Amino acid sequence: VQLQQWGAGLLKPSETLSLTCAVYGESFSAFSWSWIRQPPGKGLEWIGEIDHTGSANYNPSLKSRISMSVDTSMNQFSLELLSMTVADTAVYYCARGGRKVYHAYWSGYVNNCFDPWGQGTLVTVSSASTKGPSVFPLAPSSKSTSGGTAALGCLVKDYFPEPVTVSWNSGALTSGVHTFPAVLQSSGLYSLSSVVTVPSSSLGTQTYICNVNHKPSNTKVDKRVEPKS
Amino acid sequence: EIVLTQSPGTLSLSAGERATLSCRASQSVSARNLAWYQQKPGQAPRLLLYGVSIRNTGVPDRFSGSGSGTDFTLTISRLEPEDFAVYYCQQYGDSPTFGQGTKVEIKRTVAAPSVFIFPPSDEQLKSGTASVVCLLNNFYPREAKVQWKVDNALQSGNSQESVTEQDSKDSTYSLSSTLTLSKADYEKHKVYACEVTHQGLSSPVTKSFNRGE
Repeated sequence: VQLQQWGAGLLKPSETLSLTCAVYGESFSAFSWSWIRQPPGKGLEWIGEIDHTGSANYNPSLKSRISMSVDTSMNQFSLELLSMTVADTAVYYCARGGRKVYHAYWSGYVNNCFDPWGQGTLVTVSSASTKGPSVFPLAPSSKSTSGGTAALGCLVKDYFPEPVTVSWNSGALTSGVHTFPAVLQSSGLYSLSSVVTVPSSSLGTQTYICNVNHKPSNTKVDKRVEPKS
Repeated sequence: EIVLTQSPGTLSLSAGERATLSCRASQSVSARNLAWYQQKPGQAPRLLLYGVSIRNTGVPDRFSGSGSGTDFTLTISRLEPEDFAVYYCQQYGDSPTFGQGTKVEIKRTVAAPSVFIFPPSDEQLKSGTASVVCLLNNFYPREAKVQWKVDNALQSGNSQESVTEQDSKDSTYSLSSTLTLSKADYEKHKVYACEVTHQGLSSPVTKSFNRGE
């Protein structure tokens, strides 16, 4: 069971937020589907849920701001959040909830515990416009070394907004990789760096390419990293 | 309506120790409608336990859940470095609510950073900006100091640093510092040095390069 979600990501203040989640798992009918948000460095907050029937329950605090919809033909469900504020900047998650049960004398949600989850969608509320990153190589010294290990990386500079996804050799090497949290520059544009430590011998023999993806600007960059020589 | 309070806020334990996580509810939780989640950095929460004590599929046996009514408890028998994460309790007796979370951190022996310094690329120099990056790799604990010296001159206010979370394998941190210069100023000086001070180092370690060498 797999959950994919796509969304605007960047929003001016007071605009509505619209996110859509696609369920490829099958068993779309079986369970309710929930939206849950997490502002950066804070706790999880349950927004609401819905059934292919389209019956839905919302968080009482966020009431009159929440709409949820279902597209049974495409196996999708969506979230609508009115009048966005910087307060609402968070990561919004797709999640499979509990079943919606209909009984003779009672109708309710049962076992409303969330599993599995989506990768999430970071929503930024700002008036600033989007901007694609520049990808620069962090070249290895090519020095004799007295140590087996060598370090190489990518510098992803000047982009907005968050986030950026960095991979190495299309996920072939994951060991010893470190992608640092982005830093907010004075310019107001985000920057980050991703590095990997490898055996020094492999520098000449093995090709190293980082794969930078910036979804909001739809920029996909592959940069070859080789010793300066 | 139902409020969940988690204690402690922060938990710092060595590997192999047993961890006790508490969850307190404003109202009784009906039946056994309680769930625990494990959230690792850069990742979506994963269901650990539901029904107070039922292990989710793929979950190690060291994780256990107990309690009822007002008091619930999650217990990790034998801690692992991969078990470093944030843990949330959730009730689904009523409309779903979460605890504020309890962060579990790993304690280990002191480790000294491996230091690398990276020159700005020729590609970037066309932009009219130079970024010099200093990498501090796999050191514990966190307190670390990075000095930028450009041609023997200490740099302040033109650098920023970024620290990773505790590593899944070895519980260590990694740090990156970026020194930002204009193309003009960068071409003026020869020696760019990165000086690292850390507990694991008996004496400060300095990595440097000569521009255009």
